[PDB]
Order: sequence, then C-alpha cells, then structure tokens
Amino acid sequence: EDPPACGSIVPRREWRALASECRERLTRPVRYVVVSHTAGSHCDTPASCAQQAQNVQSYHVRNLGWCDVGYNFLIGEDGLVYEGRGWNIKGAHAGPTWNPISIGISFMGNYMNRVPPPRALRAAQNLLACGVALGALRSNYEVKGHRDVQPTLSPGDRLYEIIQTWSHYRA
Amino acid sequence: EDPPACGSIVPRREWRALASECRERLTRPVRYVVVSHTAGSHCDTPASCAQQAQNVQSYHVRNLGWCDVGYNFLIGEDGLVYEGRGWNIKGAHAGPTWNPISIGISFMGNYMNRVPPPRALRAAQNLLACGVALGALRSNYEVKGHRDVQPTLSPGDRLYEIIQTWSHYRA
Amino acid sequence: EDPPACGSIVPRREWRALASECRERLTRPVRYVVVSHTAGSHCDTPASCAQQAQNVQSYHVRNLGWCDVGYNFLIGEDGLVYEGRGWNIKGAHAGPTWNPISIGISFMGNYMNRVPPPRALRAAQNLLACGVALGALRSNYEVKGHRDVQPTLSPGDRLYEIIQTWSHYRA
Amino acid sequence: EDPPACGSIVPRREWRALASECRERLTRPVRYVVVSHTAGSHCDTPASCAQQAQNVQSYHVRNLGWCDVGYNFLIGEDGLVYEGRGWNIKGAHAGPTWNPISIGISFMGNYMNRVPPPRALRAAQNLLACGVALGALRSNYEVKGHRDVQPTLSPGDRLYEIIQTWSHYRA
Ligand SMILES: O=C(O)C1=C[C@@H](O)[C@@H](O)[C@H](O)C1
Repeated sequence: EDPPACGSIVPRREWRALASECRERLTRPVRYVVVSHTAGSHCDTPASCAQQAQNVQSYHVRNLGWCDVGYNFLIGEDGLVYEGRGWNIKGAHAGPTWNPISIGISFMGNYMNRVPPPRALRAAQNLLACGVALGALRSNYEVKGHRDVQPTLSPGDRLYEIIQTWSHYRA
Repeated sequence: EDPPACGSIVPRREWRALASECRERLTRPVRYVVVSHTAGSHCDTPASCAQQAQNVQSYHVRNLGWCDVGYNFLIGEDGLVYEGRGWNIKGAHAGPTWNPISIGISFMGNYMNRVPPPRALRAAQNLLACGVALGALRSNYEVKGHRDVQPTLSPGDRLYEIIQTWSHYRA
Repeated sequence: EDPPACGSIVPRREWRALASECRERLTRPVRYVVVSHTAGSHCDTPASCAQQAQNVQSYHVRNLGWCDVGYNFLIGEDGLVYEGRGWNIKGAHAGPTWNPISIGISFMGNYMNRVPPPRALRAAQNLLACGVALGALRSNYEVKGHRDVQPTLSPGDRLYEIIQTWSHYRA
Repeated sequence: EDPPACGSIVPRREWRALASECRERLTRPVRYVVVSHTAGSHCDTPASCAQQAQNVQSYHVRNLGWCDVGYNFLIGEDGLVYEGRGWNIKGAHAGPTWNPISIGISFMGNYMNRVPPPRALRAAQNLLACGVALGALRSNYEVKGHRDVQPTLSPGDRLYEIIQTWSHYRA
C-alpha cells in the first residue's frame, strides 16, 4: 500500500515516443541495475535530448525490431531522466540472461573519453532511490556495468570508473 | 561528503553562486510553501538557467544588500531545481509574517502571459515531495501562492491558475 | 579429469530450494574451503534435513534479502550433502576477501556442544575429494575454519577441534 | 546550541589498543547502527573489561589480519564504552553492505541466555544519543540487530529481545 511520489521522469508522450508493443513483465522487486551508454550523440538541453531519446527508440524499433526503446530509462546530459520501458516491463539491453532480471538505464552519449555532467549522474542516482522507494528495486539492489555482464565497451571507460564508486556497485 | 540524491537539486557551487552569508535558521518542519515567479528573463537550458540563477542572486546581493538570494529554491524551465537557501535557512521572498514559517520556491520567468513547462511543474511538486522525506516539509504542507500572501501579481496569472489545481493547496 | 560420479549431493529441487538469483562465478580450481556450522537446530533425517536446508535458505533469502542461501554446500546429520550454490557460484559465507577464492561448506546444527556424527564428517570429506576429482578444487586445497577468517564462534568448538586434525587444514 | 555534552568513553590508549591502521572512512551523518555481541566471555570491572577490548582486538588484528579491531565501539558490563574504530572509520562487523553505512557497537560477552546489566544498556543508549548530538548519526538513525543483516545468532536471543524494544529499532 505504498503510492507516494518519487522523482521526475520525462514521460513517453512528452518525448513523442512511438507506443510500446512490449508486454512481458519483470518480477518486483528487481535485484539488478545495468548501466550502459548509447555510444551515440550527446545532448545538453531538454529539446535536443528528447530528439535523441527519439532517435534511440527509433533505431531499436524501426531497425532492430524490438517492441520499444531497448532501455527501461535513458539519461540525458540535460540532467533529466527519460521514460523508457519503465519499471515493470523487461527491457532488451543486456542479453537474454540479464534482461529478465534487471533494469537497464543508459546514459545518452559515448563516455569513452568524456564523463557525463554531475546532473546526469545525479538524475541516474535519484532514479534508483525512487525505484527502491516504489518497491521496483530491492533495497539492496546491485549496480553493474554493461561490460561486466556482456562483452562491450559500454558504458565507456570513463563512466565505467565513475560508477564503480557508487554505493551499490558489485563487479 | 554527501551522497547525491533528493530531488536532483543543482548545488550552489554548480551554478557559480557567491557564498551565502545568512545565518537565520528555519524551524523544521515547516507548514507553508509559497510559490512565486521571479519576473525576470526565462531560460530553458541548464546553461541559460544557471546564468539566470546567478543573475537573480546577484541582484539580491550586490544591489538589495541581502545575505543571499531570497528564495529557498529556484525552478528553471529546463526542468531542474536550483538550490537557493535550501531547507534550513529562512528565506526572504514573502515578507516578515511568512518568511520565518514558509518555504519559498520561485519559477524563473514571467508567467503572466505564459506557463512553465510540465517539467518545471514536475521538478516543483517533486521538490516538495522530496522535502517531506527530509523532515524539511511536514507531510501535510499547505501551498499558498504569492498573491494569497502579499500584494503581488506574482507568480503570474497563468501560473497562478495552475497552482490552485495542486493537491496540498489551502488558500 | 576423469568421469567419476562422485558424491551423492541432494539437488536443490529435491530439498526444494527457492530458485537462486546469484550470477557471480568462482574460478576453478578453487584453492580454499571454509568450514562453518549454521549454529541452529539440527536434523538427522533426509526428511528433516531437507526441511532444515529450506529454513536456512529462507533465513538468508527472506530475512536477509540475499540471492540464495549463503553456503556452497550444507552437510546434514543425516549423512547427506545438500546443494547450496554448488561448485561454480561464489557463496556468501565468510566475507569479501575469502568468498571469491573459496568454497563454503556448512554443517547444519550448532557444534559448540556436540561433535557432528561420523556420517556427517564422512559426507564432508567425500564432498571434498569429489571436488578435487571434478577439478573444482586444487588437489592441494587448504581447509580453514570459519572463525579463522571472520570473528565467529562458527564452526563450533568440537568441530573446530576436529577440522584442525584434517590432512588439508592450514593455519 | 546546547554544547556537545556526551559520553565517557575509555579511549584506545587507556585500554592499550594496538595502533589502528585502518584508513577508510564513514560519511556523517551515519544512518544505521548495528548491535552485535562478542559471543565470548564477559567482564564486570574496568581492568577486566579493558583486558578484553585488548583480546578482541588481538583476535581481529593478529588472527584475522585486520587493520584494527572490528567494531566502532564495545560495551563492557562495567558500564563503560570502549573506543573501537570510533565514529569516522569504516568498521568490519556486518559485511560489505552495512559496514560502509553504519556504526557497529558490540557488547562484550554472550547474551543468548542472559542480558547485559542495566549499566551496560545505559552506556549503549547514552552512546547513541551522543552520536546524534555530535552529528555523527542521523537524528533519525535506525538500530538493526546483527542477525538482521548477517547470518549469526549475534547479539544473542535476550539482547536481541531488548533492542527490538528501542526507539530507533527497525527491521
Ligand atoms: O539526506 C538523505 O540522505 C536522504 C534521505 C531520504 O529522503 C532519501 O529519499 C534521499 O534520496 C536521501
């Protein structure tokens, strides 16, 4: 019986997202969070970041044939969180073994030789507390890098060393 | 230091604020929240809004002689919340009767002939919600507008209307 | 690396384990084994022991919110070995420094005031020879007692008394 | 302000503690407090209790190779508190999840079949009031029993029964 507010998320409709066709659910509460980067263009304003959110979803649906944008949430350098598949629907961001048991949040950019700005990290972190607040994440959830669960550079050398310093990181 | 979370607030230092010099403390937990608009330029990128927070504080300090920017928090149209005097230092935004007992948050822009983006409204309500969990804001806080509290056109015709729809609104 | 069907380990399904959620892996051959007891009530039947193994998992999983019962294997007084996290997943039985480089077998019961029956000791030693045959443990593995790596009364005095005699033990 | 005013703690040198080598720090204000018990023998006089603080330390530094005794503070039945790693240094009493986010305080003795004497329970409650005064603990900190976060009988049945009673207990 826990309903009270948490965080601000730019909702699906606001970034003009094509409707989702996904239906398979995740079991509450989820234990894992997998952090990735989109290795795409970065954006630093709400307008440019909505455009970008759109280009990622578009590529995932129109080209890779997924039911919706791959991630559960995306993060913009504008410091805003963008609604992806949400807390309840299984994403498609870290392979068949990890997708069924995790929330995948992806920073929008290529963080190999750049770090995302403090407002991004802050937003990403708020998001997770919120997940815990809503009961979508276990209070003792675990943060993982994309590269820890799949062979990739994601989330980029720099954002990778950053996230290892997070309270909930577990190699 | 401090683990980065509650309602993604842009910290003082991040928006290049001059150091605060106020020492009057506020009585946690506070009953009222007064909404005002700054009546200055509006911005909508994190870059433009930090510069605007900087400009508002500068007018209050260099010109008006105040110990720091008047409001406890500033909400930019970029959808981020800006740390003014915070949850602990008594503000200066609604006169002697109200400053000691209420928390003031201000929307950056003139909202007489305009409304702020949904994201600004989200950052706002979500800032108050994050207040509660601090002890800053009592669970059942009442929200007054600047008009309901002092003879001002603030927070603007159109923004004022919106405010009255809000949940914890006791005029 | 022959094909010996060593050890009669009771499968998770047989004692009715709740599905594990652990994904962390151990690198074989593991160089260490840490012996603890559950400090709890004991069982001398394949029927109570299956139940006790359930109880223990329930504690670690429902109370402590863990990904599975902590030990890799549990030894009952009934003379059988219950599959915990097995030879390949990293247990949670002796801390951050030893978990990654060891396998934790734990005797069901409290052995401060009793030695565990010869069949339990036999289950344990055969368990270990078995691990060596599968190549999961180094032929020259070292056996430490729980209290030798973490502050605890575990594995119990009498049993600590016994494991110190064991060929593979090492201060 | 009502000037600090808290605790009569027997410092490290007074009990002769080996120089600490631990460097990793806690960030204040700390939110959780974990109550354990030494599980070993008790002590009811200053030199008697100062003798144990030294033993317990020796066991953790000499036998397990740690940088300093495990707990932040120990409670003798002489009714004194003994300095452990204190308020600022990360302890080693409840695992990698809770160590970096709590203060571990352990009663010297085994409270399975007995309770600490009023003096001891006062020394502990007073210790915590103090931590809050010094701003080393959140004013709304939570007290957890060792067994609530690690598998162990610590702090013993009867003491566990006692802390469940405490104002800041939460499981
Ligand atoms: O100051 C704090 O540590 C916090 C307290 C809670 O309200 C949380 O909801 C917040 O994210 C962090």
